[PDB]
Amino acid sequence: QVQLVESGGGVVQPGRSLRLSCAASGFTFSKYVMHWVRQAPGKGLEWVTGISYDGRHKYYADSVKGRFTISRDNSKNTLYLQMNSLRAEDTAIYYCARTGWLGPFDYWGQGTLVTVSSASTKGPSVFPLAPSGGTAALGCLVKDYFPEPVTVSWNSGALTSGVHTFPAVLQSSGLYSLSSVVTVPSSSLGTQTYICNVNHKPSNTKVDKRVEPK
Amino acid sequence: EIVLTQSPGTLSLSPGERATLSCRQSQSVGWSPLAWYQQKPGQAPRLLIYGAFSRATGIPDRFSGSGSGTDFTLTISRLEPEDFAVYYCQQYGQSPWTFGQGTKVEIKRTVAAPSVFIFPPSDEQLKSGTASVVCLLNNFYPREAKVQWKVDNALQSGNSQESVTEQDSKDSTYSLSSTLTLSKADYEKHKVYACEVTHQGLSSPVTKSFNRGEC
Amino acid sequence: MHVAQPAVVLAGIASFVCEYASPTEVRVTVLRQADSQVTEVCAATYMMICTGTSSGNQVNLTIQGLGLYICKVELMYPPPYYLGIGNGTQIYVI
Repeated sequence: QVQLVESGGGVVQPGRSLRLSCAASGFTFSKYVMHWVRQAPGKGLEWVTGISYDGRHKYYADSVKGRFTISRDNSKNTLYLQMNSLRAEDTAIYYCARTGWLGPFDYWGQGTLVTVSSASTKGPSVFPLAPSGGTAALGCLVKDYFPEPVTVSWNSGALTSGVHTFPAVLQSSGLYSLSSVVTVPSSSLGTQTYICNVNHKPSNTKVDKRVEPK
Repeated sequence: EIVLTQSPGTLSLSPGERATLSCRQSQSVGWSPLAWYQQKPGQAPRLLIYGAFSRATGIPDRFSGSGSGTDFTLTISRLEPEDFAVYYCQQYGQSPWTFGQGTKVEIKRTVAAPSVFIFPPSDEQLKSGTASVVCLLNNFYPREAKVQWKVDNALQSGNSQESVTEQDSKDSTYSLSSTLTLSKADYEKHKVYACEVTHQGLSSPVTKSFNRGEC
Repeated sequence: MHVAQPAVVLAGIASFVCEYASPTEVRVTVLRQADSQVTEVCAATYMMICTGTSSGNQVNLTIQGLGLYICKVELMYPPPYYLGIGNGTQIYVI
């Protein structure tokens, strides 16, 4: 049973440095080429760097050459990625991958997330999205928070049906925003109150915003 | 540097149907160090096929690969529900190791026009000096949609961001929000705010709008 | 890089030539493919059970003490790394 477990990801300020580790087990680590592969949010797979069996040969993508360094310790059976001169576009999930003896990447770790940001901790402000056919829509705008994530429920969890909580977007400010919406029978607006329950654990922000039809 | 190009960008199929995915590489290598990977949302990639046609360990029979030279194909003979995911090809014959841009295999369903709603900025928000205007396209299929903002019929550019849900696990639709961000001062210079939506399910593009200061 | 090896060889010793099209450090591996599994028979690095001699862009590989035997050649340095995997050699010991 092959296992690869990455660690070391987190929030890092631009220009600074971060070291990732990949702890391997279940195979003779020394007998395989190892790689780091990354995936930026919403994007595809990009090979970053690889290292030969013995650690003597290191190969790098142009996108990271001169900024990132790969190494391995064949006694600790660990792969390392030393990331320097970090940039916003280095924000990605970083996977450790083993090269099978016939060539393909035959085992992958679950990945560790690196977020490169100069932003500081901030809770969101929560604004109503207030409500033409038989269906009405309302929601909450969860604006200007860092880091991810925020959670959103409706009526403490009792309203789940027609709820859509969108993925967060990274704004040019460096803070995140998202919306959560729900569609309901337009008649239900006269008998039901709708409260969105927002939580941003990183800032101990808890907001229960009632959304009132206008 | 070997470049891989996949086609189509999205395949829309139902369980039990056949999936054919294409991958073209920019040069032949004299052999086929060509692999296919599956990636389910929130999960790491998983090797399916290597050497163009060889199945990785534990991979079911319904996955097969073919091709040679520059032209490779992944076939899923009869799709199972767990096969709706993104698929990447890769060449591993030389550094830099390179991937195709991926093919999404999504659940097909009948066309469904979005229900469109427009939301004015809250008064609470305007105290902060910023107006967020939100347009919601609810439960539509297929995923392609065009959202255009207009302000006093002035077509907007560069001041909006979109977010899209993943395919709904009950009804296989998508929903999308578009948020137009303006300063309070710009918002109050204008009266009519319009979200215009073009979609496969819409005979005529629908426009949803409000006049600032009405309710 | 394409790697050519004989499709069939008859043997307790069997020798076969493994040829590649290199575009200075080479790593040669012989893999035995049994069922859907792969074992390492032989490995060595040269810098221009088993006996390997390098004559140009080919290696003469002699196995002894005797399936599909896959010849694997890697250009390690200077970069790019190149991998070549032969179609495999069937050896008949009788």
